[PDB]
Amino acid sequence: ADWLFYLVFDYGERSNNLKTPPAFSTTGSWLCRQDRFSRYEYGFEIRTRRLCRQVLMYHHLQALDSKITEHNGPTLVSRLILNY
Amino acid sequence: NNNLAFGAGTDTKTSLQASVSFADLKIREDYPASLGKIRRIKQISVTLP
Amino acid sequence: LMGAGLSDLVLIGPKSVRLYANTRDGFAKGKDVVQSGEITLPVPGADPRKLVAFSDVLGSGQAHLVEVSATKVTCWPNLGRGRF
Repeated sequence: ADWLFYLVFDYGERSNNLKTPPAFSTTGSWLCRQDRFSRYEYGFEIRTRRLCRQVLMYHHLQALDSKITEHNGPTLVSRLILNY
Repeated sequence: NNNLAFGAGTDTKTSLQASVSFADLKIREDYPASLGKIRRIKQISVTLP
Repeated sequence: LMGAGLSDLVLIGPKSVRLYANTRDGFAKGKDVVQSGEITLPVPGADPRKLVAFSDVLGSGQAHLVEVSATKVTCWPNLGRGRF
């Protein structure tokens, strides 16, 4: 409600296909990577088991523009696809 | 004779015993009979991994 | 075991390790590190049917204590300062 711009990092939580844009607000799990790895230099296990699949940018167009109602969600203005 | 068991002595009941029969180790069979029949133990050492 | 890139002096028992940190001019006063939980460590040379060695098999940049037998490979992570 208080911010005009959002940068969102997708860990496989929402579709990244070319048929429809992703929503700002989605549900569901993220995807677990195969090359899971750990680090121990801090005295405990730090483990990475996911990776960013896409990066996407949204604007709160309701807040930015005039004559906008409903507040249906930030609107995607662009995204970057990462395939691995 | 090939078994594990706790002992039945008066101070050995908490002692875990393992036993084997020399007859079943088939040591004799490793070498041909023609090399001699007197086959006797000279020393035994034990490794406990 | 300090995670310092130096080779420390250590004796491994099944429940604890005795560790003398390398201070780069001699060694530190030895400390006995008791392992947590029910962790039991392999002691190298204890069993002729398996290999016990320090190596990095997780890819974390630390040697871990590794036991290799015919049926499985077991790794005990090096959490530093003798803790596994």
